[PDB]
Amino acid sequence: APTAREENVYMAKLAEQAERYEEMVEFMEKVSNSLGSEELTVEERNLLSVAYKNVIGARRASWRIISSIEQKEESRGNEEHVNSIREYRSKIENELSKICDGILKLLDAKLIPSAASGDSKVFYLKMKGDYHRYLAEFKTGAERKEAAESTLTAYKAAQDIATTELAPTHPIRLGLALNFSVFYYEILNSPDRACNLAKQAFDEAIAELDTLGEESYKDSTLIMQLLRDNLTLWTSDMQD
Amino acid sequence: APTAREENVYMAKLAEQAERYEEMVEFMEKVSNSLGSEELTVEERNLLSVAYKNVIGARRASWRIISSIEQKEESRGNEEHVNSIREYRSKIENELSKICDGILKLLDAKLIPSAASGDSKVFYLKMKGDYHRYLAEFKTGAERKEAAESTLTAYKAAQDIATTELAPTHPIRLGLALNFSVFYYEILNSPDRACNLAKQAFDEAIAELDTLGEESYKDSTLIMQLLRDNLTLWTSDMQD
Amino acid sequence: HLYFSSN
Amino acid sequence: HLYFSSN
Repeated sequence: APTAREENVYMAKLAEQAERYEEMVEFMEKVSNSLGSEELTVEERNLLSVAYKNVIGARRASWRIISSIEQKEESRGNEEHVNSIREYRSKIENELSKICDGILKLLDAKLIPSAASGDSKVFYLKMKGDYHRYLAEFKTGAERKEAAESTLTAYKAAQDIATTELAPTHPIRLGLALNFSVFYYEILNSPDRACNLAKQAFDEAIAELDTLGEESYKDSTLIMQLLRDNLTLWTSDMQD
Repeated sequence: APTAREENVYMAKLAEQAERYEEMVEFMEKVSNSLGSEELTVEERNLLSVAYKNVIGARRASWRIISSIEQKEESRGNEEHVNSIREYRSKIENELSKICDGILKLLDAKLIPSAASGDSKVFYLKMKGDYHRYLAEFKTGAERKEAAESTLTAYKAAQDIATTELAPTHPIRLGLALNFSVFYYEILNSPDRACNLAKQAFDEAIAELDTLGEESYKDSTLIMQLLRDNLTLWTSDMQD
Repeated sequence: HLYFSSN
Repeated sequence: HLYFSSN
């Protein structure tokens, strides 16, 4: 008979196919919390990441829409709408904090201690950076600073391992660079660093591609086009 | 200061914009349950319909995906997957039954008693038909028959009013015909009736368009193209 | 075939 | 301007 873990994994892929991502998350948390000294497979770790990404992504999307509307009603001094719009935003922000807290607890309680290779360590520390970053996106003042510090520490830890243990064309290393650059740009408001880091990661990948190739070309290719897209956007906005 | 109803309506449009349709539903149910002898505005009735449509539509979509997968694993005799897939489907079907029960209770407790014009009566009875139809879509045997009977009675009541009180080009009347035809086709498996009803509604609208015009051309136009699309699909599938 | 268009 | 692309 199938193991409970086999069963949960299959359910998670059913949830993915039905686009029921909150339930996907719960199936993959049952898997993660059932670990001993072993760690998740590449497939399992990616199911868990995809589930969380989707769950948080719907809220971030809603948050952005509500923030636009709020800024627009601010510009007209229309205060009773502003209050209701902020009531709504507060609700969304409470979900964002809960979601991030779920994966962040899971990361330091189960996933990061279990990581046994360079691939999985970087994968989980970048996830830790990502989730702290999503908190930073809507906080201010002291709470914001803390999220920013947490993000920077996680990304730095991930990058120390990535640059010494993964190839420059590795999708996870490239994904880390992309996000790290976005962190400097959107949270630290430092387009100078954002560009240098994105550019360096792009250039090292190109160099490796031009001399040694890379096994998984598809993934690297997409991420490096994302790095370029951000560089083009950020540097055209600078000269504006 | 804004009334609670004004506030709820504004929240519902914020929920719509953030695509948080379950919350949209709750805001519009507060509005509906706060009615006296008055009825919802056109805008409010459409917000409530849009909210429910979205809430149920995500589940129907998930249901269809899960049903495909189940049929495919049936065709290979792969029974442990089939059981898990059906566990999942049962969950989705429980949400579908809850959602339908919400609006169906609301319809006969508040909305239908409040309807004071031909427009709103047809609107709410067609909604009643629609929701019973969505139950019929996944039930079998005795439960299915009951849902089918309920659907037919509601649509018939709606059509008696619509054909005597609304113009053939009215979007609600046309929408009723479209759905009624789909009911004959997908629940009663009766493509003969489905085509006759769709064709008659299309032809009466064309006749009115050719002699008197119609105020809201945009909406009627889209629905009549939907009627045509179904006729073309259904009649090409017949001669197959 | 199934899955028509509905309003 | 804001809203870049992230992995």
